[PDB]
Amino acid sequence: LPELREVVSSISYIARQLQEQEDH
Amino acid sequence: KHPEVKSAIEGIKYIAETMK
Amino acid sequence: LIKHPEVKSAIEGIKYIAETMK
Amino acid sequence: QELFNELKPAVDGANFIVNHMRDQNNYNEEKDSWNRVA
Amino acid sequence: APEVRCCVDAVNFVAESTRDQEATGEEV
Repeated sequence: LPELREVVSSISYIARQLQEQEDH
Repeated sequence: KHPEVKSAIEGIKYIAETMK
Repeated sequence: LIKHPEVKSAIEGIKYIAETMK
Repeated sequence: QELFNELKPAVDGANFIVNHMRDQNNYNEEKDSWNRVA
Repeated sequence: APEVRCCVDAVNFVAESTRDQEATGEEV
């Protein structure tokens, strides 16, 4: 299921970026 | 496996790449 | 998936994002 | 159910994103209220 | 289920909004 894995990776990256913005 | 679901997946990928 | 509260919260969340940006 | 266990980080991330958006919108709404008071 | 329909529509709407912002940003 490469599509779902890519979706999960994209969502995790988005959450990580927003958390970095929160700390900043 | 409809076209709309794949379009939504590509949209999520596009959002991620845009923020990249 | 239907019984899980987190999935429903996430769904309603995406709805909230879409409506707010509209 | 391996599928839901594998998708749980995605659900948690989506909920985190939603909470971030909601908090940002509430913050902006209070800023707008201060603008109207001014 | 209708859930699939509306969630997919919302995600697509977000994607097209991002695309429009990119095009507007490219014109600027």
